Amino acid sequence: VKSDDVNGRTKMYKNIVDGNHQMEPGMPESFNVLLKEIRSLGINIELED
Amino acid sequence: KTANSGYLTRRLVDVAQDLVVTEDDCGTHEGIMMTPVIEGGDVKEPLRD
Amino acid sequence: ARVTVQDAVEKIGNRFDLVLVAARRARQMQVGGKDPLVPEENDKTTVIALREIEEGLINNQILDVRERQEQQEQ
Amino acid sequence: ISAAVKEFFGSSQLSQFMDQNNPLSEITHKRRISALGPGGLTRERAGFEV
Amino acid sequence: HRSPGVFFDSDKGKTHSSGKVLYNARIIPYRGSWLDFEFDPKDNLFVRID
Amino acid sequence: LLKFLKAQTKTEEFDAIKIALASPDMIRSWSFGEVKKPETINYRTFKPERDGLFCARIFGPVKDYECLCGKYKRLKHRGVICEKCGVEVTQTKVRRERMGHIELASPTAHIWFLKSLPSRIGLLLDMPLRDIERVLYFESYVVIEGGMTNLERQQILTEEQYLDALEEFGDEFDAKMGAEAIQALLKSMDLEQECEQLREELNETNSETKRKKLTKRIKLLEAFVQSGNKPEWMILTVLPVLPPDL
Amino acid sequence: TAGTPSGNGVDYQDDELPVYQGETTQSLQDYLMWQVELTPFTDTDRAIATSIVDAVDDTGYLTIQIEDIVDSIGDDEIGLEEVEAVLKRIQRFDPVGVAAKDLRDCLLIQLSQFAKETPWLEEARLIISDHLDLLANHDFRTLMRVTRLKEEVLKEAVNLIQSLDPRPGQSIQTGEPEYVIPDVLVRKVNDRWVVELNSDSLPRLKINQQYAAMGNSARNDADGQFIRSNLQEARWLIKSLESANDTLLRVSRCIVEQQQAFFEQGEEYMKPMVLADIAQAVEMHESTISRVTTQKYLHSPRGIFELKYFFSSHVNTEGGGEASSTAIRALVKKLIAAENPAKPLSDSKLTSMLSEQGIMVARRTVAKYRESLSIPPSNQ
DNA sequence: ATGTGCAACAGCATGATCGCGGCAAGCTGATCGTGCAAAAGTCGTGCCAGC
RNA sequence: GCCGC
DNA sequence: GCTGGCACGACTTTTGCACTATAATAGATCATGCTGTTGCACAT
Ligand SMILES: [Zn+2]
Repeated sequence: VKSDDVNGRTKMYKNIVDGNHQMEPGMPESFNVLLKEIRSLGINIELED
Repeated sequence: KTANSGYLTRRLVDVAQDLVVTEDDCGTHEGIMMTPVIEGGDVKEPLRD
Repeated sequence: ARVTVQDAVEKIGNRFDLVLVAARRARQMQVGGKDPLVPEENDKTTVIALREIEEGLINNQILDVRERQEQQEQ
Repeated sequence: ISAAVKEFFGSSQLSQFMDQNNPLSEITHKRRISALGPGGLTRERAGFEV
Repeated sequence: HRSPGVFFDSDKGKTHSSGKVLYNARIIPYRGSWLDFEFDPKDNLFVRID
Repeated sequence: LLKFLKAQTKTEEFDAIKIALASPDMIRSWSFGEVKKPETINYRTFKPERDGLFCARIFGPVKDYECLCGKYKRLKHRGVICEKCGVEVTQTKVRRERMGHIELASPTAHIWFLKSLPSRIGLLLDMPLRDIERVLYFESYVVIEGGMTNLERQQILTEEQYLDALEEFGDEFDAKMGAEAIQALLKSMDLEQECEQLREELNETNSETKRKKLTKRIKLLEAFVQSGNKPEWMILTVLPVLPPDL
Repeated sequence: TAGTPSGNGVDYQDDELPVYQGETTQSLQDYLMWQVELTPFTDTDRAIATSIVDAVDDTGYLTIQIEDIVDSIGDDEIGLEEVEAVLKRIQRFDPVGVAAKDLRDCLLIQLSQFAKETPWLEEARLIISDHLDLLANHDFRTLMRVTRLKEEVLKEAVNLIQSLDPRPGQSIQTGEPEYVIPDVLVRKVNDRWVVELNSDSLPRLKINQQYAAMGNSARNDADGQFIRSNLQEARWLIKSLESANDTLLRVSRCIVEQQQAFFEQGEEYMKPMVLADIAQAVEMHESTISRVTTQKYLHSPRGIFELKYFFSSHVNTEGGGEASSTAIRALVKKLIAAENPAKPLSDSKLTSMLSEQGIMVARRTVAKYRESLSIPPSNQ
C-alpha cells in the first residue's frame, strides 16, 4: 500500500479520508518489472493459477 | 569489521528464514544431553543457565 | 486507555489471535452495524475492543454465533 | 590544450570544493595529504598495514 | 604515492602453504610499462612484464 | 460496449510461480510486433519513429487515448486502429506491458548457458567448453554425420584439416562453423537412447572419476526429458525487447 | 564570457541499477481525477466524470460536445440530463470554472462562487456575462442604453468582470520551459559576416571512441587483434558525423551568402530564395537540403532563430524583378501600426500603397497577410 | 620388465565483501546521402455575401 | 565523492 | 458602392527507395570448482 500498489495507494487514501481503515492489497509494480525483465531474456517465468 | 558482521548476519538470516513453529508437540522421545560446561579447574556455565 | 494488553492476552491466550479478534470487533464498531458494549470514554475503537476483550465479553466464538444469528435474521 | 587543462582542474578526484567553515578548515584542507587519486591506491585495495 | 625505483618484497612468505618465502623485484617508472621478477616455489626465475 | 474496467481485471489470483525456457513461438506470442529500425525517435516532429525501438504502432500509444496523426483522439473510440497509423486508442499504461521482438536471420547462442563454469551445453554434448567457444566464433569447423568417411561425429578439424578432407574425401563431409552447426547437432540428438547408453555405461563400469560426470550428464538428460523443454531452444533465433516505459 | 550562469538544476538516479529511473508529474487531468476519486459518486457517475475529464484540454475547457459525450457513453438512462448534472458538479473543483463549455459558462460559474453581496453581482451576472458579450467585446458604447444602466456603473462592472480568471486550470501545469534553443549554428559579425559552427563535439567523440574501441584493441589482454572488431566502427561513425557536419556547414554558408542583405542594415531584406537556388550552389539535390535545414537553428544578434524561415518562394509578381512576401508582410505590419487613430488600413488602400512603393500585389493577398498575424483596424 | 590406469597437485576463472542520511556534480545527444516519382502541401490570384 | 551515526 | 472570408492552377516541399596504430593499464583476500600434467600402483 505505501510503496508500489498504484491502485492500492489511491484506494487506501480514499478509505482513510472516508474513515474505513481497510487495506485491499495487490501486486507491487516491482515484481511486474522483474517479470518483464526476466522475460526479456530467453527465459520464461509466469504466474500460474 | 562491520562489513563482515553484516555479511554473516545476512547469511544467517537467509539460511534460517523459513523456520516457523508449526506444531504443538511432535511426541518424539529423542533429546540431547545437558551437563554444566567444565574446563580444567574452572566452571563457565552452571546447569541452571 | 489500555497501556498494557496483558489481561486481554490472557483472556484468549495466543498474543496473535487477539489481534485478529480486536481487528474484527473494531471493523464492526467503525464501519457500522454495531455499538460498543462498554462505556465509551472518547476512545478509539481499537482500545474499546481491547477493553471489551479484557472485560470477558468478547471472543471469537460469540462473534461467530452473533454473525450466524444476524445472517439467519435476514 | 584548453580541454585537457580544464578537465584536470574542474573535474578530478584530487581537486575538490574547499571547506569554508572557519579559517581552520581552509588551512587544514590546503595542506592535506591524500593516498587516493589517479595514480594512487583505492579505498578497498587498502590493507591493515597501509 | 610510491616513488619510482626498485622495490624488493617477500609477500609475507605465505602463498604456497609450504612455508617457502617468495622474493620478487619490481621496477616502477614514472611513465611507461612496469617490469617485474618473481620466484617460483620450484626456484625458477620468472618475469611479469606489464 | 461501455463501462469496461481493465484495471480491475489486471489483478488475478495466482500461486506457485513457475519458470521454464521460452520457445521462439512463445516469444512471438508475447510480441505485439517486430522492430526493424535502430533509431528510437526522430527529431523531425519529436514523435516516436515507425518500426523503431520507441514506436506507437507497437507498445501502445504515447499520450492517453490519443493516436498518431490525431485521426481518432477521444475516449469514445476504443480499441480502434487508424488507417494512417497502426496506433490503437488505449490507456497508454500498456507501454509497460507490450514487449515486441527482433528477428536475427541467423541463430545465435545464449550467453546465459554457454558461458558458466558448469556449462549446460558443454556437458549436454559431452565436449569441453573450449572447442565449443572456438566453433561458436568461427575459429574451427565441426563436422556432423560423415559415417562413410573416417571423420568422427564430433570432430574438431581446423581450416587446414577441412581443406585436406575436401581434397581427399570430397563429399560426405557435413561441416559448419556457425551457430547453425551447433543448433543442428543439438537437434539431431536422440535423447532417450543417449540416456539409456549413459545408464548402461554407468552400471557396467564403476570408477570414482567418471561416475560423477556420468551422473551429472544423466541428471541433466532426465531433467530435460521430464521438464518438457527442447534442447534446441538454448540457442535463440528470436529475441524479445523490453517495453519502452521500463 | 564575462558573465556565466550557475549550473541549472539536474540530477541522475544513483545507487540504483536502472539509471535515471523517472519522476512522476502532476497534470491538470491527474489532479482532476484525484479530486474526483474523493467525492461521493455512483458507478455511472464515476464513469461519466472520467469520460468528461478525459476531454479537458490544456487550457481547462471542454473540447467535445455534451451530446457527443452522451453518444460516447452509448448506454440508456444516461441522457443529457444526468451528464449535465455531473459536469456541473465537476466544474466546482479546485480550479473553479474548469471543464467549461464556453466563456459564458466559465464566467457564470466563476461569479457563482461569491459572497452574493458584491457591489455588481447582478449587474454582470447575466446582463453583461450571459447577454451582450459581443457588445462588451467592442467599445460597448450602446451597451449602457441596451441594459438601461449608466456608463459610470458599467465602468466598474467591466473591471469586476475582468477581475475573474479568463483561463482557469492553466495555473496547474507542471511543465518547465526547458525547450531552449541549442543554436548549433553560431554567427558573429565581421568584415564579411562570417558563419561558424559550435556544439560539434567531434574531437571529443573521436577521443572517446578511440579510448574505448582502439583502447580495447591496443590492449593486449585479448588474444589476437581487434583491428576490425572495434576499430572499424569508430572510423565509420566519425566519417558519418564529419560528412553530416560538412554538409550542414555548406548549406549554412550558402544560406548566409544568398541572405547577406537580410542581416545587413534593415532586417526585412530577404530574397525569395528557392530550394533549387541552394541546390545549384552546393551541387546537391533539393530533397537532402530541405531535410537538412528544416529545424536546424542559428544564433543571430538580430535575425530570427530558424533555418526554414528564410526558405520562402514568394515572388508575388513584383514590379522590378521579384520580391519576398516576408518583407511585404513586415512592411504591412510596420505601416498598419504607424497610422492614424482611425487607422483605415483598407485592403484596396494597402494594395495601392504597396504598388506605389513598387510591390505589385493584389488587394486580396494583402488581406491574407494582415489576417495571418493581425486584424483589420475597423477597415470594414 | 615394460606398459596402462588412476589420484593428487598446480594453475585458472568465478563470485563477494554492513546499513541509513545530507551536500555534489557532470550529462551521457546527433549521425550518414539519393534524385525521383509520388504524393501532399502551399501561395498568388479571383469569387460572392454582408454593411 | 566529502561528511554524520 | 465598399469590404472580407472561400476555391483554383501552377509552384514548392516531403517521403520512401535506396545503396554508402595507439593505447589506460597494473598494489585484496578468500574460498570453490574445473582442467591439465605427473607420479604411484597393478598386469602379461
Ligand atoms: Zn492514428
